[PDB]
Amino acid sequence: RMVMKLESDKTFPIMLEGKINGYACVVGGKLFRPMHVEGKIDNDVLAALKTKKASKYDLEYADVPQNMRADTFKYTHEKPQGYYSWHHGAVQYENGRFTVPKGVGAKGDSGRPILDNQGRVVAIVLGGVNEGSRTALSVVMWNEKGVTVKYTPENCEQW
Amino acid sequence: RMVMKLESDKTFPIMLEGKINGYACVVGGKLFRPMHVEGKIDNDVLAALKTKKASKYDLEYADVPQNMRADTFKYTHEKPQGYYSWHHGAVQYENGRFTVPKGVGAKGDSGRPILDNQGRVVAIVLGGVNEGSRTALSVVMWNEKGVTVKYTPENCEQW
Amino acid sequence: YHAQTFTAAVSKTAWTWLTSLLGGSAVIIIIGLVLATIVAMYVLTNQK
Repeated sequence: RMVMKLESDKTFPIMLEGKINGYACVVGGKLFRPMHVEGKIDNDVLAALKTKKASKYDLEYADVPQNMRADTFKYTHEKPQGYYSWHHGAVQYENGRFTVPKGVGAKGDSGRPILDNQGRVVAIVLGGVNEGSRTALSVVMWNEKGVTVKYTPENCEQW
Repeated sequence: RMVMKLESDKTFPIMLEGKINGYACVVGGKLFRPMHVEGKIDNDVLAALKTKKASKYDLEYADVPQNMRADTFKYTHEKPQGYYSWHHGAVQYENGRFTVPKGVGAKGDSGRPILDNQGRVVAIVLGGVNEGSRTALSVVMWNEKGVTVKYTPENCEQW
Repeated sequence: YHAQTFTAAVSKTAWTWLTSLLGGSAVIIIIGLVLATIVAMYVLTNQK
């Protein structure tokens, strides 16, 4: 069940001195890479792309080539309450916030697209923090009008 | 199998160089053929029929004689999401765009009509651009007001 | 006993004809451009 959402080769790792510190994901014909993650994408064709920064929303976007547009994630403007699928495990949406079990998400777990129960991306998580006894994720989603609203919990911890 | 048996003889190839280079279709009482196809219609009565140029929409349209108005394709203004019948195979309408699997469609296939599962024409193609694993189509369809919106992807290869 | 200019003896009525013909030349062009822009916007709005 949960294993039917990890066969997505369209995600790409970021290499820094042979180590992993982040993931660059392609959605809707555009490649998104977290800004705070330093390194180079393993794929040469995507690495050669020149990206335009966006400091406020904390990610850089680039336009993928025509031949790569076919195999790409699909975004969703609706985020119904409740269950969601992620590579690390289940995630749960309550009151506009994504939450995960304890210890899920750490150094090198940013840029991960949070898939839906249908099998298409609804948002991209850039970091998570655990306040009190609950863990929340800083994540950028997409509104119905397409304004790319970002929700970030207070005192957010990177990655 | 299910997509190929939807065969209609209303389409007519255009003959020049003694080879097939495109198809012209009679829809709703009008004969449509693209710019890029040269030659005469196989049907002599339509071959001798005068055509009016519409270069910016890329289709010559001709008024069919009143006798032949009885047997013609039925135009459609609604485009529900999902797969549609075609001469070759299923064509997916997604995100307001018609797409076909890899390799399907090449030169000499321009002008063929995309129908629906009901059995009536919903659009007609003029060219196709290969986006990778899935190929997008340059196609013109019909709206509820009959404004004839034309969808032409970027740098589309002309069939 | 004086000095003349190139526009000295045009007189008001010749000014009227020259302005109406040249101004009317520009007015119809402006109308054409306005109509072209309006129909271009209308066509772009017709795109679904």
